[PDB]
Amino acid sequence: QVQLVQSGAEVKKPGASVKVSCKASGYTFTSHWMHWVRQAPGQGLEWIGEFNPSGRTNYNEKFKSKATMTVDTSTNTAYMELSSLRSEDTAVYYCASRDYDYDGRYFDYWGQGTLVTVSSASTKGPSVFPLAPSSKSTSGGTAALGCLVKDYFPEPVTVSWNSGALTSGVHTFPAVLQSSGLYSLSSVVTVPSSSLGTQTYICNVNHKPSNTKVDKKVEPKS
Amino acid sequence: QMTQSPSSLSASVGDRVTITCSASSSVTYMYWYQQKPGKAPKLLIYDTSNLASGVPSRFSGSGSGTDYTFTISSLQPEDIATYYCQQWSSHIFTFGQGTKVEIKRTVAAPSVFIFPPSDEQLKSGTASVVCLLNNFYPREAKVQWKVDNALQSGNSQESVTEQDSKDSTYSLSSTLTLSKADYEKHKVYACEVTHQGLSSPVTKSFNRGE
Repeated sequence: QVQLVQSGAEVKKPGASVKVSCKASGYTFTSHWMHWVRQAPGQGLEWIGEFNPSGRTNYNEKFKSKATMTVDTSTNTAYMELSSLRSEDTAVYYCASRDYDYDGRYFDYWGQGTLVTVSSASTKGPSVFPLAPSSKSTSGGTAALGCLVKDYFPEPVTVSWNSGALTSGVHTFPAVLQSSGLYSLSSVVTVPSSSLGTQTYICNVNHKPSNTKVDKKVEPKS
Repeated sequence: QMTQSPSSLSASVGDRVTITCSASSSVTYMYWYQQKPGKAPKLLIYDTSNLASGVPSRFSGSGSGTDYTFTISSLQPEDIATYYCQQWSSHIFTFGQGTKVEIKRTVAAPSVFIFPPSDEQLKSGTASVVCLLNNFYPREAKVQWKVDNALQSGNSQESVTEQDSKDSTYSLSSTLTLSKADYEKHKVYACEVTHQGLSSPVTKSFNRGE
């Protein structure tokens, strides 16, 4: 399968610079343009520009002063660099490619996006606490359990259950911003209450801005 | 200037959804992208009317002069998303403003669950108490936190999921934050849930330390 893998989310100080990377796998990608797109939180899509490896670059006029696109031909990695960062640069940045290949098949591929947060505040990894199943979780032969993911900065956190093996009945809620200036979210899952004695439930919490991954086993309390 | 319309819409499963974009020029084709929440945009229509590879048949696109149309012929639960048109014009790609597509479905009552704070969190200084409202419709819901029959305010926050891609329901999480001292000072902790699908407000509670 063909994949574009981007560098992880990062907090950066105002005035500083950041360099997002986009790594291409499964396709040659030498003779195709690489697009960069931004999406401010809760906003629409804006095209930043395009880069040709085989070595021209076309820029959107608005992003001429702020962005620089480069590539590393040996590693299959496209780079986009944002200079003199301000609060208005806080956005998900995507790499994308759309074209015909050698065989004349039409493709469109996107990276997973990179949330650059511009803030003076330092990164902080989450504290993870269980949301234990109980008699107050039994509704009709099924029980709810979860993980509380507290006091991180910045966004985002991703959560999986049992390393991705548990997907059904999972709800991971949007983060709330707390009075302290730190984010908190919960992730929950409904399971059979007959599984509680035998099945193991672990939430896998990833927070790339602080380079932190936390696994937390969620058990019924004694 | 590119104009996508409407900004949002709600329809039932099996309904025809119609979205429009009006463009500056007709010399380049129109593209249509689907963006599901948390995910990257996914191409559905290229060159005005060509289905992208793998995309279901219920999706189509057309154009006439500077007026372009995107149609979902039969709305499915998994089709909830924000849709964007895109066109190359005056040396750049411009996206439309977007159209949020939502599903109207039957009323469903929330399943309510309450979670005491963990011993680990509590003894380190703070108690977060969590009320969970599971798979309900419509979106509007009232969560009231009670501590020894006293109604709380200023000390809770909540969030709601995007509409579920399978059953078109919403889920809600409410967190009541207290200091260790304030938490250990009281016995009965309850969340009271008001929703259209419940014939009377539903309370879920626990007594501290049992």
